[PDB]
Amino acid sequence: RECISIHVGQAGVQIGNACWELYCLEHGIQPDGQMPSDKTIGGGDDSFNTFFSETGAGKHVPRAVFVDLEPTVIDEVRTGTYRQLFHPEQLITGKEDAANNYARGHYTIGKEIIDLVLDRIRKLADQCTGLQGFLVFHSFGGGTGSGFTSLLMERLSVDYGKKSKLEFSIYPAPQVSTAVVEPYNSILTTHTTLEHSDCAFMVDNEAIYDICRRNLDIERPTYTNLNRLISQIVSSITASLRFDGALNVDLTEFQTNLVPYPRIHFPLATYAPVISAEKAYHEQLSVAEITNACFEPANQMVKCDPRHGKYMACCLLYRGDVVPKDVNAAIATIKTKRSIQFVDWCPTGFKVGINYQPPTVVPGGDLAKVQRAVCMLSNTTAIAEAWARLDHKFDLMYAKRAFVHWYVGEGMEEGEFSEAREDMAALEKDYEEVG
Amino acid sequence: MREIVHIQAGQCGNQIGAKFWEVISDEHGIDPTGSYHGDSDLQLERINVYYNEATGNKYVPRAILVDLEPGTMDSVRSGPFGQIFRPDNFVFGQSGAGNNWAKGHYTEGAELVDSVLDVVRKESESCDCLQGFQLTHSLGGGTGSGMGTLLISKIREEYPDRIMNTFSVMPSPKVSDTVVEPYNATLSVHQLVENTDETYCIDNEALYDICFRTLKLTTPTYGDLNHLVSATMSGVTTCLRFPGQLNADLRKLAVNMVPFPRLHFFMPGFAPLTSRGSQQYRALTVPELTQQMFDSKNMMAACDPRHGRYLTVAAIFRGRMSMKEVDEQMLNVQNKNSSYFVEWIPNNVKTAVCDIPPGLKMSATFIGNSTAIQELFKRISEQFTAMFRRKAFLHWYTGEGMDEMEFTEAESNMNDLVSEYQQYQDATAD
Amino acid sequence: DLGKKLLEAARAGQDDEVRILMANGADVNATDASGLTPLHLAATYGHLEIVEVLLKHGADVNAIDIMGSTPLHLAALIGHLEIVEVLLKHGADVNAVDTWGDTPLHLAAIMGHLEIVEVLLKHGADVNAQDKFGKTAFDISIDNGNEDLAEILQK
Ligand SMILES: Nc1nc2c(ncn2[C@@H]2O[C@H](COP(=O)(O)OP(=O)(O)OP(=O)(O)O)[C@@H](O)[C@H]2O)c(=O)[nH]1
Ligand SMILES: Nc1nc2c(ncn2[C@@H]2O[C@H](COP(=O)(O)OP(=O)(O)O)[C@@H](O)[C@H]2O)c(=O)[nH]1
Ligand SMILES: COc1ccc(CCc2nc3cc(OC)c(OC)c(OC)c3s2)cc1O
Ligand SMILES: [Ca+2]
Ligand SMILES: [Mg+2]
Repeated sequence: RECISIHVGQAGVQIGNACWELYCLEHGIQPDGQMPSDKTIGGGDDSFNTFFSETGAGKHVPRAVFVDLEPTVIDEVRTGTYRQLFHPEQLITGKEDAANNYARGHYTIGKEIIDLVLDRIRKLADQCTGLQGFLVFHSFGGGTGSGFTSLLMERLSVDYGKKSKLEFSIYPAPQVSTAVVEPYNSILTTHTTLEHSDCAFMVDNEAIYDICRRNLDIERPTYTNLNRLISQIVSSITASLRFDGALNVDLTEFQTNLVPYPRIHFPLATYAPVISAEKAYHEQLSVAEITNACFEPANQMVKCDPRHGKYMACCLLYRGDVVPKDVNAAIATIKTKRSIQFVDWCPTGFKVGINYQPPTVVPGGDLAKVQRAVCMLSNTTAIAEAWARLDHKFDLMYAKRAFVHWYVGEGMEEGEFSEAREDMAALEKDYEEVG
Repeated sequence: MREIVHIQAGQCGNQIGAKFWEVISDEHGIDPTGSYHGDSDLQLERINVYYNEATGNKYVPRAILVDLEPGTMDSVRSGPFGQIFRPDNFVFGQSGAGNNWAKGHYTEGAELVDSVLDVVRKESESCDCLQGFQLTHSLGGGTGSGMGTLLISKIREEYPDRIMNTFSVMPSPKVSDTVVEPYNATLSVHQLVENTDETYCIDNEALYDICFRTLKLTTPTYGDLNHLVSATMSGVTTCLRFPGQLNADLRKLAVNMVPFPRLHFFMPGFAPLTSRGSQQYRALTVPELTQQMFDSKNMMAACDPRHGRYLTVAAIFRGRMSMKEVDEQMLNVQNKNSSYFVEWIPNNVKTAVCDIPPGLKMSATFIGNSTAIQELFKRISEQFTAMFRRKAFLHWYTGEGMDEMEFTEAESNMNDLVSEYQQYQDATAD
Repeated sequence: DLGKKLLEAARAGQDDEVRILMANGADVNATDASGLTPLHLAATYGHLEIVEVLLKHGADVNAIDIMGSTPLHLAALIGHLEIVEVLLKHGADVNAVDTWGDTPLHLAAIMGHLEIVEVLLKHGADVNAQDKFGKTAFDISIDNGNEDLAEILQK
């Protein structure tokens, strides 16, 4: 069953560029789309075909759309190492961006290109024998990432009602910020996308930044460093879609395993180990060590303290030299030794998936090769701390209606701010109520 | 978002405008004839923002020169890069406005404004992606202030979705003891509050003070003042014209710098402060630039930032230096000076580094949306009110067709502007 | 009505027309509707020679209009240093207060006429005079950050 990735705005495009590079390396697909280990030339039914179509020439093409309202970032994909990988018509650019303004992305500028994007998506969908749904990558803080994405998700829900929509969302951090209004864009897009998205993996730019500085010894991480770490995590999350495996094998199973109720659909990703490539001779960490590391807040994709929360679901996705009985033993020593508290209504259990191929390192990356790695996906109420921090910044500015004139001048009703914010308040309550 | 159409109106406007095109042409490798002699390519990646690529790898300033006084056209042309401007883009009258805003805005200037618009249309229609307009003008005169604001209003109607940015030189009796200038400024400020998205308040009071008190220039000339302007103008536009880690346009700047539509008057500040020729090559440390760019003595508006609060600040460091240092030093200034930033705009300080410097080794350019700028508006309001209470020279204005009520409305709108500033200066998070 | 013509001649700076009207009995102390005299107008518009001539012909150097402005107020507001001095030499009340409580010192200070400020001070301007809002000229200098003025006022 096919998965279409949509990459919206600069963050979504730059992270998408990094992900597809990694996917190609993981699958053995060359930058021109050729895949020598692919024995079926016409097309085929293999697991990597969920992400890649195949042309008659043997070219393996990402099932991916890149959209931005300005062309600078996508022009880099057009001229980069993977220029030949993508459908040229699946890289769509407007001329003028959303100016960090949700309302321009969603109402004014975004409407000029929405139907082209949907028609191009429809072309990819029509190549699909069984479209599972969409992976949507985007920033929360950008005007395109926030406003166009929510417009796009609204439209996708209409045109693809039964299809799952997963999001990888970049949550803004002051350390690497582009605008003062990002808290607004974040609440606005969260409010309007909450109903249309089945599962959303928030990547806290501050968490990735801190990991780059602490584990990778990178003094001032750039987007390239961040996006390389993120793509490793995204790859670990989507591996089950792309490879044989028994956990999370389709988009629906993500919701089944991680989303107990529709709105609290924000799993925390934790990844380990993250080791600098300068430590090429690093001692190899055991299954127990890396599993323990999944309960260290320092390895979390989102800054929050799961010791302050209750878990509702927990999946461990191992990649590499991982003996299942060692996983069981490590889980036994975490179920007893650590303060992991599930909610009373959820099986206090861990789902385990093991892909026995170790993670791929991107040439030029910051990461050392490792023999085993683990991505934990958990739905924990402690992620409500991330919303609270965002909601507080929002409230500080909205109290004075700072910047609001920019949104209202771009087709938006001021009441949309209060509706969005109340929806967030209810989201916070949803997490307190569950615990 | 790429092309900026630049307009310069009146004697001050043309004079600092010419200085701007000199300083940035030089910074982009362009010479007085349009030929690029730059040694680095990123000097041309973003050249299209301020230049039309004509014939012969020629780069022509996307600049419209306007003045009701024919005289300044000649001084513009006599200028270093005076032959660089499209001859078709010089729109000049015959009489001048005689420091009478009403002449600039309602009579002589309204005659010429259509001629200027036609050129604006020409230059705009040849734009791949027009981001908006930049006007250089004084507020104290008649053409720059009266016609300028008429020119702003007309452009606004035809191009409502584009950014209107001004470099507006505030009058000061220290530089021009002409007593109608408060009138002209106040009438102009009323226009700028409604029709511009971003106005850099360049204050002749400040420019004089810097030259006289700091640079120890005992008889500052316009040339000395304009050296501060052009450095400021280069600084504040760095990131429109140089790639950097920021993709800066006039609208993203507005969205992040203007929390309330009327509070769009920025106080620019620059470090290091230098006189013309001055061999002040001693350099400056990041912590020094960072402190100085935040000192009243470095502000181009005669305002003490420590008398108000910074709603938003954008700072452009230029030259070779650790973006990690600037990150640390800028955090440093923010926490040591925490009470001078509003707490209800999180992360309201934005920093860019840009490798290419201006002609020094290191500069910092500050763009503050500070409530302290009410001090400038209060200074002008008080002079306006002194004159207006006695109705001095009102007949110069009413005789051009202006109603006395336009004066009281300007003054009220300026007093309202000062109250708004005080309102957000005193607001707290709780 | 030569008074009305003298007023216009004073405003307009027509020296010869002033001399003539005076010689034909024009009221040197005629008033427009605002209570402005020819001397007020000549002082406002910078006509130094008309000011001197009116003053040799019976002009009340301290005439006030309806708002309490004396000619010295207007000369100090507008910045005509020579008229300020000529008015002071003919008995202008350096501390005259108008309907806003403004003294000529207040107006010269507000307008940045620093030489006039100095002259008024040498002529006995009261630096403690408060306008209707309590401001002395020194307060104005401090409130406006005019250090040049504030130095002058501290002498
Ligand atoms: N991790 C990561 N974050 C990014 C990247 N690019 C931008 N961001 C973040 O995304 C936010 C800004 O949104 P962008 O994606 O740049 O903006 P956009 O979606 O292009 O929208 P507009 O430019 O406003 O039209 C900030 O929080 C940035 O830190 C990237 O490559 N990686
Ligand atoms: N900094 C600066 N101010 C100027 C310059 N020329 C005029 N001004 C100021 O502008 C005001 C007078 O208006 P001006 O621009 O000369 O007249 P215009 O032709 O009507 O625009 C006064 O406040 C002057 O101090 C100049 O070259 N530089
Ligand atoms: C207050 O907080 C922010 C301010 C602005 C933004 C983004 C947009 C920007 N455009 C420019 C353009 C600039 O020159 C024209 C410039 O100085 C030369 C700038 O400062 C470096 C910027 S910053 C995001 C913020 O978080
Ligand atoms: Ca195949
Ligand atoms: Mg963008």
